[PDB]
Amino acid sequence: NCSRDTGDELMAALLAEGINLILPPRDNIAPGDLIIADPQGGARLGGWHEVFNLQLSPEVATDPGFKSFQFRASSILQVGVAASVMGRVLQALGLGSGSFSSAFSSSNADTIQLSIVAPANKELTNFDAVLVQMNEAKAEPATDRNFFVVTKVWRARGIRISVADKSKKQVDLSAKAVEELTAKAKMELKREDTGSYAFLAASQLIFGLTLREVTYKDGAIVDVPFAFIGDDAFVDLPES
Repeated sequence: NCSRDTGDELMAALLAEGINLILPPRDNIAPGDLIIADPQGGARLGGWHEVFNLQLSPEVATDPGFKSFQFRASSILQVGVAASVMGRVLQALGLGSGSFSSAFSSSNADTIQLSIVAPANKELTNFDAVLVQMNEAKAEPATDRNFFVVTKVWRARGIRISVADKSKKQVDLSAKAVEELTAKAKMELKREDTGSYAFLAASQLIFGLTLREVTYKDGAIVDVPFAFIGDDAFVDLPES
């Protein structure tokens, strides 16, 4: 569980953009998509037809393409936290927390410095007009759930780390660690000439969403301005 009140430079940069980190990373979420969340449970992608008896979604407008965006921030993570974080992010690409714990322990690592490689975003440009269209449909309500519209999709090529021992000396991953990670990984593991390691997909994957909360009140859809789901900076978000 990664608290959003953590004092972490990259975490603060992500939250300044309203980013809800979603799990697993993926390729199939668009601006305007709907998330349905249980305030006392989980969240998932859903459809407006689960909230209203309609057929069509509103017409969404987006940026023509993704726009590059650099965070200029890194996270400094104690190795046990780093294994949990990286394992949660990369489990669907073959690398869970136990693999990272084994790798870091074999490497005499104490802290990991983590940054995001080649981030970009794509925005929903017509949020208010989406709500106008919904309210012009006059659809019947299909109740204690929360509803979020995706207003920005964030993608990245992967994660870069620097490994340090207890004296804050930068060190390589052990050969055992590299072999364990490379055997399981469904992505590229590259040692950079600076001594950092990059964990890279072949193209940019969606890792985060900016959200706006909406609610249904007295016969209208109303905006509740970044919104955040639950109590964990990471949101486990099954596909619809």
